[PDB]
Amino acid sequence: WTGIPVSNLQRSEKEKLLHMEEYMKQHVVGQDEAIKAICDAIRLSRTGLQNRNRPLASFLFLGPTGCG
Amino acid sequence: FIDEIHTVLGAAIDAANLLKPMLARGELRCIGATTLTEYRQYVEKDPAFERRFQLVMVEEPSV
Amino acid sequence: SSMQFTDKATETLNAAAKYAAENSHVQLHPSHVAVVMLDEENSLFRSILEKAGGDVVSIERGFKKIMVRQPHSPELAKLLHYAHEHMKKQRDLYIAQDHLILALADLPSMAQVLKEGGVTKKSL
Amino acid sequence: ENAVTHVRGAYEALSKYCIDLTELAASGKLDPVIGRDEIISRVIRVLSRRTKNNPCL
Amino acid sequence: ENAVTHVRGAYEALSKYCIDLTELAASGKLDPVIGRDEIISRVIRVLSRRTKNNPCL
Amino acid sequence: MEKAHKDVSNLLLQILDDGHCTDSKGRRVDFKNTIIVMTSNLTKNAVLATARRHFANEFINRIDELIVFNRLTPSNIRKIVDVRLKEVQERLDEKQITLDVDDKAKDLLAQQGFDPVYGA
Ligand SMILES: Nc1ncnc2c1ncn2[C@@H]1O[C@H](COP(=O)(O)OP(=O)(O)O)[C@@H](O)[C@H]1O
Repeated sequence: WTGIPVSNLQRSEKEKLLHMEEYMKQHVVGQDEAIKAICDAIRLSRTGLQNRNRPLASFLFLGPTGCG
Repeated sequence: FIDEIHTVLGAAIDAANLLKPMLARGELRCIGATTLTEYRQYVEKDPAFERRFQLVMVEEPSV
Repeated sequence: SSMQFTDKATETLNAAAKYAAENSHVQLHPSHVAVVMLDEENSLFRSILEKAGGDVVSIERGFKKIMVRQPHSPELAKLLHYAHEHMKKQRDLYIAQDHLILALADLPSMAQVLKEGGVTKKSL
Repeated sequence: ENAVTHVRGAYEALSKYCIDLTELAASGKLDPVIGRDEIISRVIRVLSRRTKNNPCL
Repeated sequence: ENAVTHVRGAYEALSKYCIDLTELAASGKLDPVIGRDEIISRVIRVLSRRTKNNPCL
Repeated sequence: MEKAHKDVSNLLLQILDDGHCTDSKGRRVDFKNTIIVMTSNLTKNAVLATARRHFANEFINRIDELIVFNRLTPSNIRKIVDVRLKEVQERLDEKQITLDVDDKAKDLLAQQGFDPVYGA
């Protein structure tokens, strides 16, 4: 009905967050210190280290545009 | 091409707040055209406007 | 459809409804419009027939016979449809009195009077 | 039939509120400019920079 | 019979919406004016003109 | 997220605390599974200090990570124009069409289409 293959849904939850920082660096090359900081707030709120009353992650993209 | 830019930058009303992120990030560029007398009282008096607008002098024909 | 009227057009349709009260009528038939315009001295409908070469006496007799055979009429809704087409033909925006006159030559039950009086559709 | 009668009898806001200057030049309705060769070539160089990329006449 | 009714329902709009001032002056029911000989006669000398024939007090 | 007043700024603050907003019809949509990302434009130490003075005091500190994108490194621009042209090659592999680009055309598509303060 949608289009995403089945192989992208049968992956384990504990294995997708480990290789998440390596998949985003395939197309976006240049921000090696910004992509790593993205998984720092997602992997912390899913392991019980963050209060459940707060959402997933809160980001604020600043600086010049055109980077990605 | 913005004819007489001193009106849109703070006369109609002040519309320079919505055009600052566009001119800085390069999303929407514009070409200014005003008088040297009005260019000092609206561009040189603001540090944020001088760093983005470059002084372009127009030569006057003679004979 | 946007069928706007002018100041002069409203003075004719409103007077045609009250004109049928004296002639003993209970409906607004489109044939009563041409009768009111012919009863006014120096009107717009009379000046048009003089330039196109038409006898105003024979035309008045044609619309008078239709009124006798009569007992808002549904025929009035069809007359306003053909009159709106003449508004866009003359490169105009409003609907004056001459626009309602040109619609009389489009109806099959109203174009017979114009033929016997000497009114050509191409010349009108 | 009544729908097309009431109506008759991207680039939408740019053609109604603004005037496209390239349309008059591509149709021969714009007057040419001869003598400003030292200014047109400078405006192009300003737009291809980082600091002060907005020319002001 | 249907024609004499609409006629009934001189002048009609002048006797149902306006008060004739000359009617009260002819029957003596209007107070005279003493002292305005230079103002009342001035209005007469204005209505007999070609331009600006509408005096405003 | 900078071209607004203080009406929408105070409404988004309760989402980062309670986790749900008050709907006008009478619902409590839990925002526990909805990530909140923003985009603005207010070396990297002096950039984040500007946005802290524009918004409220009790809002810029509750942000998880203040990721500030720096300038584009010139050594990484060449690696960007190479992975984008691969998508065009994928649409021509079914028709047996080999799209080859020399080393001269790759330099023009990098120093012109990319700029630190101009945008892609
Ligand atoms: N690594 C990249 N390769 C190719 N194109 C890119 C890359 N990074 C960014 N872009 C392009 O730059 C553009 C940036 O758009 P952006 O300014 O984010 O739009 P908006 O201001 O509406 O969010 C995107 O449309 C994207 O196509």
